[PDB]
Amino acid sequence: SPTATVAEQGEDITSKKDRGVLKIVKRVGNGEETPMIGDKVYVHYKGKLSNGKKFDSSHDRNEPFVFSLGKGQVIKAWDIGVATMKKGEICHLLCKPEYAYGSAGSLPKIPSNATLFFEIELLDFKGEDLFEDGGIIRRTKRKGEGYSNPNEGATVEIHLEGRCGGRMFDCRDVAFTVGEGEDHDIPIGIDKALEKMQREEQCILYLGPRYGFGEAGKPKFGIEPNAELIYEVTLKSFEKAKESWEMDTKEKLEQAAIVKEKGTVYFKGGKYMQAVIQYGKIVSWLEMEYGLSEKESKASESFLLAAFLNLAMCYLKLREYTKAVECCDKALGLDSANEKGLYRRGEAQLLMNEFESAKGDFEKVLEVNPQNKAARLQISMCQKKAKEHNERDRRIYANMFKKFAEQDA
Amino acid sequence: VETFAFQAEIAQLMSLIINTFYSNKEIFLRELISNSSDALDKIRYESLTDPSKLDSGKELHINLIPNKQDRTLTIVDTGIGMTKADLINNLGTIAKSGTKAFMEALQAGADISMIGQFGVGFYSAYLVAEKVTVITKHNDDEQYAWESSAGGSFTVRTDTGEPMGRGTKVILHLKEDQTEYLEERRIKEIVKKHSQFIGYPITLFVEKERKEKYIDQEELNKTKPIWTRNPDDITNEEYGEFYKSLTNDWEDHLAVKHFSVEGQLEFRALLFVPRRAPFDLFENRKKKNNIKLYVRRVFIMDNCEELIPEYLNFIRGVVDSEDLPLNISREMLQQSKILKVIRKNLVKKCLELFTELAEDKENYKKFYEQFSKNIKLGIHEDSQNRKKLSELLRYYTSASGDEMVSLKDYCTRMKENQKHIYYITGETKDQVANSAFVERLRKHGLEVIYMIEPIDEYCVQQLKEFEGKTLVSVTKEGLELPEDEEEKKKQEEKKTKFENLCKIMKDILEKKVEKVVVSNRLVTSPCCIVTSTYGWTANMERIMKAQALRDNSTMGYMAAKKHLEINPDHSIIETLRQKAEADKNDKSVKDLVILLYETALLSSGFSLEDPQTHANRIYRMIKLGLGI
Amino acid sequence: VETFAFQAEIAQLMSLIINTFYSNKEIFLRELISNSSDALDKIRYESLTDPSKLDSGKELHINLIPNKQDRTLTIVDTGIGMTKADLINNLGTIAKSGTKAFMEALQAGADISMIGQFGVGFYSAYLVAEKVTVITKHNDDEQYAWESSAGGSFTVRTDTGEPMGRGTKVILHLKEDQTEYLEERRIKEIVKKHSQFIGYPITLFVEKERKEKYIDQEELNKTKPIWTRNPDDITNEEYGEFYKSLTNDWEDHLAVKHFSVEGQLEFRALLFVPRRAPFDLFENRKKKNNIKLYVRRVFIMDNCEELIPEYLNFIRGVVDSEDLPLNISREMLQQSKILKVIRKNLVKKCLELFTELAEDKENYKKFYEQFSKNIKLGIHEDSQNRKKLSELLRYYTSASGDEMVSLKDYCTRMKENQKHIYYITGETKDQVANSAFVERLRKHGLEVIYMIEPIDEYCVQQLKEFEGKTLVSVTKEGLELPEDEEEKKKQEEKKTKFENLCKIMKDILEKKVEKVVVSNRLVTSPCCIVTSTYGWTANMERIMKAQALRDNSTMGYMAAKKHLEINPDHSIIETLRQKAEADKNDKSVKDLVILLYETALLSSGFSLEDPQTHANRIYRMIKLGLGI
Amino acid sequence: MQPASAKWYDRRDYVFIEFCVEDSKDVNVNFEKSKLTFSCLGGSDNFKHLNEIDLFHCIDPNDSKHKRTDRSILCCLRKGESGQSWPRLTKERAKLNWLSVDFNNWKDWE
Ligand SMILES: Nc1ncnc2c1ncn2[C@@H]1O[C@H](COP(=O)(O)OP(=O)(O)NP(=O)(O)O)[C@@H](O)[C@H]1O
Ligand SMILES: Nc1ncnc2c1ncn2[C@@H]1O[C@H](COP(=O)(O)OP(=O)(O)NP(=O)(O)O)[C@@H](O)[C@H]1O
Repeated sequence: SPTATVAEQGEDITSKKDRGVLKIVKRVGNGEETPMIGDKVYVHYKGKLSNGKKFDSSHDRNEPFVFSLGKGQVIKAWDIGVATMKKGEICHLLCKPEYAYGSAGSLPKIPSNATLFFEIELLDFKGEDLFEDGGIIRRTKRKGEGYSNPNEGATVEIHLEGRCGGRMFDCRDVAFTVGEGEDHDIPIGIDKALEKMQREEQCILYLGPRYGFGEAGKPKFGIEPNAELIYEVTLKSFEKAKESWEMDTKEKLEQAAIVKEKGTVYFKGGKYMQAVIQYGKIVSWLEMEYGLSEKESKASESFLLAAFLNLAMCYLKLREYTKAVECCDKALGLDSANEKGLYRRGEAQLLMNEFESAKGDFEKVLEVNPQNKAARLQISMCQKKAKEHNERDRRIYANMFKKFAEQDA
Repeated sequence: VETFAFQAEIAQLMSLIINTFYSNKEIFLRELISNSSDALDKIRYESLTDPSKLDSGKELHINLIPNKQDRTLTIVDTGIGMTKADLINNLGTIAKSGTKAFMEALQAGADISMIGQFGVGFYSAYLVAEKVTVITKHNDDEQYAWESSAGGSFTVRTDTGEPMGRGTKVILHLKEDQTEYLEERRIKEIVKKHSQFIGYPITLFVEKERKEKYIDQEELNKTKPIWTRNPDDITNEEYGEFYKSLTNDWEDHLAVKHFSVEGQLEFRALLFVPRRAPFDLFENRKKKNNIKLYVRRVFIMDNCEELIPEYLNFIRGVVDSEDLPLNISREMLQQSKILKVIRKNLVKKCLELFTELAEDKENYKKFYEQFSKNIKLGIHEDSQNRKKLSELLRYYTSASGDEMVSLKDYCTRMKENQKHIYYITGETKDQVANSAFVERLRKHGLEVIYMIEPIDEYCVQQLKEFEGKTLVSVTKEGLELPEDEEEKKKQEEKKTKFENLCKIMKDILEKKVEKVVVSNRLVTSPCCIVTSTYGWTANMERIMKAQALRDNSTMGYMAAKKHLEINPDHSIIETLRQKAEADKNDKSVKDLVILLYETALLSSGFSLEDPQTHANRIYRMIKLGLGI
Repeated sequence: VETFAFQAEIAQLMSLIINTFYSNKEIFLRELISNSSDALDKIRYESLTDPSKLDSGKELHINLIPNKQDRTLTIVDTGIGMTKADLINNLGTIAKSGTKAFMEALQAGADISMIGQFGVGFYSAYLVAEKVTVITKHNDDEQYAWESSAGGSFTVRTDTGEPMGRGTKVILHLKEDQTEYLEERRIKEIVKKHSQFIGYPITLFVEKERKEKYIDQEELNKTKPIWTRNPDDITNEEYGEFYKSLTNDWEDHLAVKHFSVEGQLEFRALLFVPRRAPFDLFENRKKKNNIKLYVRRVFIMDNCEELIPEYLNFIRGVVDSEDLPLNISREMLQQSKILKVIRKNLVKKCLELFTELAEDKENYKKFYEQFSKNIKLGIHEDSQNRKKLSELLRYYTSASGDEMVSLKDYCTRMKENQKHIYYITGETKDQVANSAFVERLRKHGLEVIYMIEPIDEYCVQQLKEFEGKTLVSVTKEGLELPEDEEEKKKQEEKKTKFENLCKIMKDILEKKVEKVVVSNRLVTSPCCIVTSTYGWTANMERIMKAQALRDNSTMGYMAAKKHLEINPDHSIIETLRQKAEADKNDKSVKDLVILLYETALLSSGFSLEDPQTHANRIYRMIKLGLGI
Repeated sequence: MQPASAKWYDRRDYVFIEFCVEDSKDVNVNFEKSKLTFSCLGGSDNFKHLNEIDLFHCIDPNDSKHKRTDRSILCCLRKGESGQSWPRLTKERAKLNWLSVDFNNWKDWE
């Protein structure tokens, strides 16, 4: 009776060391890591109860139950039982009343202050991708307090310990303005990850190369422009970058009038990711808005459009032409007849070699302004690209069925 | 000659009623609740012309009292009770029933209709009881206790105990192995299942708090049989509170049919379309159907596949009847020809429900998004209603803006030169809407119906015609387009100028196709695989090759013959003509023609007999594309 | 206290036995044949200890004699018959059983059994009869007639007609609309259905030849209930003749079990595996199973889904028992526990039958080529038996050729560094054997199990392991081949070399794959589409997308997480690396990477999200390749 | 004194009524175009029954009949129009408590 045995035996896996959740391990799993707050985690469960009845099972469907730690799924002892298992680990699991449901009970047959018991196997887990694009992974050691987070424009206090390709190089507290971090000894990935962090939250962050110390690097620590990094963060306290419920658009528009100029100075200074962070913070600040007057909404959409027109240029200079076109796609959502927004989209698509789509917006630049010489030149470049590509293909493929008929011997 | 009355061997006759009539012991509680519902109806009736009959008590109600420590279940009522004569008659005599004898005395204008008639139901108490005591008090006699272990005799005594005023108290001294009928969970289940529509409050006296000394659950029937009321008076809110009470659902109903049948059968029904399809609606082979049959508000049966056809199994509903024939167990209906006459009416009135739901388009979309499988399965299984069911179909079409239209909307838009409703089938709306077969239909401005579930391919086998227009697949041989004589002449000329190539390609592709032909159906694709008319389409074959329990032996002859069609104006095909007229046996023609066949199998929605031998052609084109 | 015996109201009690006990009238001929088989057993038993009991007649037989002129069905019986006192007792007293009284008067060692026990079966004659006469003579008494309309009375008198010798002649005067029970087709149905195994010759005497003055249909029961014999007495030709008699098949059974269960629930059974699978085996959703249940050689029920699980529905068989508790109509059992304990033994001995059949390879091939769907469906449903059913599985493999081999044979051939049983799934053996996924398995000399029927893709969800070896699909990610440390080092060096190409291809294929990865399962193909560990396989997704009556939103939640695997040794991929490194945006790399993906979906057994967008790439390459 | 308990059904040509009076005596039946009248003494006690049935549709007395048995009295009434369906036995919508459909021999013949 494994479910009866775990009532008084196993490793204490509780955060409180309270004996409320115990595991009897029958097969120790692979890896020394066990799941962290914000991980997606997959576990086989079969379950029984202090009234002698069945709980619920993922083993019976031949597919694991899926968990998100710190938010949980259904039982606090299952959240603890998940957070403390290695990959392919087999164990029996206890759940005392305070870790079950307390007084509340549960369906189908769980009474008030029940004890619950399980036979279990952990299958797999994945970290929190902060964007769903491999840019930053974050895994959390402790959940913090708050509904609003220090996005760009915030002043924050953090513990920050930093690693270059795994090599630790800095271990200290830093205070900074978010969305400026090379000027504060901080990577772009901390300026972005802090948009999702709470008070006294503790986490590990893996930062992709576009999330390093931008074009500046940190030569003091031996660190290159756009380096790939790993970090430990505690967010200790913050002056929050006010959300759309917390502050008006006018305050974010006066900050956008300063920040668009700073972005332009960073762009003309060759610091294209610092410019992306200026235009891109205006894009965060104004696209979150609601409940505006028509004049406030026109100002909000105008400073979005101007930020998307300069994000387009920065991402063109970065050769991130997909991000240039994702900005022009929204400049043309704010005004479908904006001349620079039609043009820049044509450039991003033509530099991406999709000339049929590029002429498809330069020809609209010539509806808005027939005198735009650049749209005329870039339409000719779309046709030069089309003709050269099809002639190249003809130079490659021509007579291949004769070549194959000749080669077959 | 000598003449004799029949006798009965009471010792064996009682043993039959206990051991052999009733297959589930739990029904004893429905029998003692039905006896109390009869006893309440008798006094409720007799009081209508004499209010003083209720002087002895006015609350008409039932109470259940499971006393665990005395191993006893009590069932009590404030019904009419029994005189000493009525005890020694109606409980002393097997197959005697005071309920029947009462109803035979009434005029036709009486509002009453009682459950009992067999004179057996009380004895079912001995399914669970070692011994039964019936305490009783009529108005016109003293309080008495009747008691027996069913052992061939019973005793009647004047009762000196607790005065009841007027009513009955059946005390069941349960068997040691039948103590589960003392558990309030079990009692709730049995009462809620068998009897929740009894017209009088059934109160269950549970347990001490943790303090309330003995908490009573006020009404196990905390509901009403609303179907007994006039359908013109009931509002949609009342139907909704009932639908939730009936089903334990939290959501409302989508549509409801409420009606009566008047004739040799008399019955009433509520039929509800639920807001959502159950997640298991076709998977749950155990819960086959969702109609419950009641007689006089007492439950008879539910999971009867005879009550409605399988395609309507989504309908949650109640049937209730005054005079149907019940089996001795009352666990089932007797005359199975009645289920046919119920089924004909339930189905007829469901297709009226959907026909009136189809006037309320905004709700009809909420219906069809979930029960289109049921309507289409109806077109498959039900040949009588197939006409009506076809007008319930909605489909996407080439002339519909990502919206679903009926075959009658298609008939409203058809060009007068058509005599057919053109349809296509495949795995997704984008796969069929981009597909090679519609190219000419789109050029002529002809509407194409898209049918894109695996169930659509079963539906169209039966749905051969609508409104005298032939439902014709665009994926089958010899598509009749409404051409003009100029185009018909061009097709005869194009069949003439390509017939050499058609022979050359048929020689290269032999047994992989039945034939190769010039196409009146393509514009911009060079070629496509269609099939012969008498067999499974490209879509049907892929569906049948995925039915896990289907016999392979039919697939070997129902799989239709692949015909390659050739576009006469595609530049690949005119070049392939110039190649084929130069050399019939050219290795470049041989490998190109089999590549066009494999590309046409994929574009037409077949699988390849071997994908790897096709991939090895594209990987050779890619070796050139890279410059290897 | 006043004590009373219980009584019965005969006029109502008789009306229950007529109206409410029996739902189908046709049983009246089962009852009157059974009462005759009991009368024949009674006189046979009295003859064993004193042969002079047969001096009034030595033949033991039942004759049905329809008479369309008099409208009567007669049933003659040369059994013991009844004295005047036995007519008045056993036909006159409802629920008195002269059979039960005789059976209890015997010594417990008596080698006999009798069908009657309830004492009501005779009254079922009044289902069809307007009036009944019973003419009878005993050895110890004169010839009498008993007669009644079931009018609450009956008449007995000394008949002095033509002499019976000894036995019974029931004459049923049928009602004005019950005359179908005189039709010889009707009688042949009812007797072959209900009473085919009665231990005495049931002869039918009908109309005339048109020549004998009647058609002497010399038997209705030419067969004998062979299951009552010992399994050592019977040869396979006798079981074969019985299987044809039971089923009207023209082939012998393939294999047979003959049981002898002892304990509380004592029963015998014959289970026959057919020579071939029924044409409608899984398609006839009305015929749940082909088992008939008998009590004392009289039919109780067929088609009861509780007797055996639907994966064994193909087994044609008889179950017979002395002691089961019958419902009052005799058409079902009282207790579901009896069906559980029957079914446990039926299933437990079927898996022994297949286990004994699997030693006889040539008969096992004849079984498995037809019933493999049933074993594989068994492993999906039957959680208790997977440990035994999986030893019955037989499959093609990459080292058996066109032979079928068991998982025990795979585990005989495994290399000592395997911990896994490698398997693959797809539409045909040649599609899977020549697939991309198997290439390095085939190079390492590792055997792959080929799984081909759509039912295998259900089976392997449940069949996770065999003999401690994990079954792993070669279409899924993370294929742990046994490989050397030098090969593990080279694989990580190749993952290092190709990390740019993998990232660049994922950006071109974005949302069409979850990953791009360098891999070890390939050798000669450039790439393949591999599913994640906990998704559907490519084959499973094709099967689920074709189940017409499943909610696609509700099942589609686990549709495949596609990974593109890359072969690092392929000249396409090595060249494509150089091009992707040189310019990430190169239109040649953007076109050829999507063409490698769309080719890899096909070689990996998916369908394309749109075949027309793919076919247009091929037609563009054909145009360029011809210079168009 | 009181109507006898009766079971009833039809066919294309006939409406059938069985009065369930076991060992019945002095049985009398009168057929008229729009009405049936039945009376008898009960076999257990000589209680006098009387049923008057003002019929749902016309009948033919010249082809209608009755029969007495030791179990019951059966009346066969010839429909005035063959193929008339009868939804009830009487011209009125009266719920006659002693009367019900005989589902041992009812069939939807129509
Ligand atoms: N609680 C009660 N109050 C008054 N009369 C009762 C009660 N219980 C039983 N009876 C009487 O007992 C008779 C026989 O009861 P019972 O054996 O339950 O069969 P039945 O209800 O009459 N008919 P059925 O339920 O179809 O078997 C009833 O008809 C009443 O006359
Ligand atoms: N043909 C017969 N020959 C001799 N005895 C008969 C015959 N038919 C009936 N009996 C007697 O009548 C008794 C009662 O018959 P019956 O009412 O049919 O019930 P049963 O056969 O005894 N038991 P069951 O079949 O379970 O209902 C039998 O047990 C015999 O004693």
